[PDB]
Amino acid sequence: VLSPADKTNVKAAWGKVGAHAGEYGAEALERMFLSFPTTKTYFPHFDLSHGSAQVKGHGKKVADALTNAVAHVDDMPNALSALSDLHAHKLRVDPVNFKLLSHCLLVTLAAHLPAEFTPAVHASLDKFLASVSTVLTSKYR
Amino acid sequence: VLSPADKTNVKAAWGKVGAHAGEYGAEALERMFLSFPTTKTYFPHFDLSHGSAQVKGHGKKVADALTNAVAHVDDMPNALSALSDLHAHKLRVDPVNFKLLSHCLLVTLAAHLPAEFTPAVHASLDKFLASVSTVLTSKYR
Amino acid sequence: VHLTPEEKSAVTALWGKVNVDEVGGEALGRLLVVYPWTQRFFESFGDLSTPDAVMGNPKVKAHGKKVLGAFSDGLAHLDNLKGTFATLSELHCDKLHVDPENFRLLGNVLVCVLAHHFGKEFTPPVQAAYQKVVAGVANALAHKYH
Amino acid sequence: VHLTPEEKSAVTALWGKVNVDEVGGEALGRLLVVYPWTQRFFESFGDLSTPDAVMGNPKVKAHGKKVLGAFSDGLAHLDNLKGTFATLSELHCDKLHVDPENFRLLGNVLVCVLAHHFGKEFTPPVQAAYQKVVAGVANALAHKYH
Ligand code: HEM
Ligand code: HEM
Ligand code: HEM
Ligand code: HEM
Repeated sequence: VLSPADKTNVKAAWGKVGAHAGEYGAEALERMFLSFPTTKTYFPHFDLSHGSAQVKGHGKKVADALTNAVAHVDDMPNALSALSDLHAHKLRVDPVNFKLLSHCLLVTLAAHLPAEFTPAVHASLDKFLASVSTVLTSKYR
Repeated sequence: VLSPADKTNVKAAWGKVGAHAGEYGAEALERMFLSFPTTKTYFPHFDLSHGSAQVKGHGKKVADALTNAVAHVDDMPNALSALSDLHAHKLRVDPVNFKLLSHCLLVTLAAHLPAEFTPAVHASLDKFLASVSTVLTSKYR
Repeated sequence: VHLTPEEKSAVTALWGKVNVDEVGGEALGRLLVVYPWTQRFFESFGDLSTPDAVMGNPKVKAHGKKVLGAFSDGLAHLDNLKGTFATLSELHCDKLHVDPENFRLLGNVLVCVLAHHFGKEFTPPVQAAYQKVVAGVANALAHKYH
Repeated sequence: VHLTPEEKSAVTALWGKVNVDEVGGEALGRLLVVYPWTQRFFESFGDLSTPDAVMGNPKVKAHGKKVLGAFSDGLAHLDNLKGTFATLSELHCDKLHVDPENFRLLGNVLVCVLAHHFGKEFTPPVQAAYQKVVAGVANALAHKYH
């Protein structure tokens, strides 16, 4: 359960990221692919080289789903329903991979938001990504 | 999210366990203490020997909180609020330990419910214990 | 890993009683059912649309038999799991890229299967011994990641 | 674990730039804050009632300095992490009974700390290299469990 301060903290972070959201999402995915090679098997048909328009294109979708989650923080289950359906059901995405990308998403923010990434914000951001991840692995049936 | 069939499955299992619930809870805790020694540090003041009235006494409390969770399956967050407060806040129980006890709880049912513990029921029971565990680690602030 | 004489005795006595043609399939089957994403690694296996279809699937039991074999192999080299699991490690890690967490899961599923088959005979100390073993196999299968 | 010359170069170049008197405390501090249950192992440390209290706590920075030292020690014996971490493993596993998952967490917190301090200099490949290292340390610290 996200506290009101976590909501305030996550809101601020998104605020600062601004129009870079799409770009930071691609970087997180690249950070993941390089750091946790096993995650690459879900994108066999993607070119995962640096500068890959498919990766950049995908980071935008990722960043947008996260912004929607933020814009609807008190009902992420509802907002993220179609996405969690897609991730568990069709893609069969091992739950552990959510922790890998969430960490890479944290690393990306940290690398771009010096003043923002305080211990507290880092804690709030961590809880938000875990909530998004819980929802995303919720349809495992 | 527990499906209606999972609810039906978990209900049945509880049904069969009947008046053994308390006793099976103690066995799960003992199975945990022996199998995952690191969990013993949360019970420094407990005598954890076999036959320990404190362990048996505690398994009853555990079994009862789980029965309450079952009896209020569509709002476990509400039913388990005081307990999750206790586990995160005061006890600081590392989340990973919930997976250790949940597994031991599965093992205990399996060891006592031959006809009940089918693949499907095992799957439903698994999801219920993960839901209880999510709630129990939800107040980490 | 190191088991004590009592743990080794508790493990081997129960193992000798295992139906090697059935328990591996039962565990693989249950993994595929309890943790659905695992089915991803078995698209060639056919019907896995239901737990009944999974458990009765010929490929599954056949493949679970192999898996059990590797477990037995492991029980025989408790003191040398790394060497024993080398090629399976390269296969599972370098070729298949199976996340290691799933090795621990299957091991725990095995434990559940044993508890289900053996009942009260699968005592807490007998389990503690078996947890050391599945922990050891998982660690060894994952050496290619370390 | 085995790092390639490029990974070793990417790791050592950045490490040399690390303030050894501050980064360990920052990481320990953030662990205590992001994963609160960890504070359980530090009842003697005093005020940890707020993140500000945690980050400014003298004991914390002092203890984080030691932790960083062990990380440096590890960077020097990448090819022999088991031996290097033996006593810390017995301490952390046999005496403290710290669940290993927390070793991976602190390692990942370190990575976050480095990304925060170094910015774009902490490139994805520089991170991939550092992930191999914190993975290695965590694995070694946990040898007493295997
Ligand atoms: C932070 C959590 C995540 C979010 C918000 C997220 C978001 C998304 C979204 C928005 C889509 C595209 C939607 C559509 O086109 O229908 C997508 C697709 C997908 N995601 Fe994720 N995802 C997350 C984590 C993961 C992880 C853990 C993996 C696995 C390592 C993963 C694997 C995939 C794959 C393979 C696809 C399909 C790509 C394609 O073929 O076009 N996702 N993700
Ligand atoms: C299946 C999940 C669990 C349930 C349903 C559960 C339930 C309970 C309940 C009912 C109480 C006593 C309530 C009270 O007296 O106020 C309790 C206390 C406690 N639990 Fe749990 N628990 C669970 C898992 C865990 C785990 C993972 C650990 C740690 C390994 C743990 C450690 C403790 C401790 C140390 C106490 C306090 C005992 C005392 O000093 O009296 N619990 N638990
Ligand atoms: C305790 C853990 C495990 C053991 C002991 C084990 C053992 C085995 C064995 C003995 C083989 C036979 C390979 C051969 O034909 O020579 C194999 C193959 C295979 N395993 Fe596992 N396995 C384990 C876990 C897993 C997990 C959890 C997954 C997937 C989530 C997995 C996926 C596969 C696949 C895809 C193959 C087929 C390889 C091929 O024929 O190309 N295994 N495993
Ligand atoms: C990368 C992982 C870690 C490393 C490299 C590390 C390193 C260290 C070092 C070097 C010491 C100094 C011991 C001495 O005085 O000789 C120590 C002590 C300690 N560590 Fe860690 N540590 C790690 C993770 C953890 C975690 C995650 C916890 C708790 C959740 C923890 C709890 C403690 C405690 C309680 C002590 C005090 C021991 C005492 O003075 O009796 N450590 N650690």
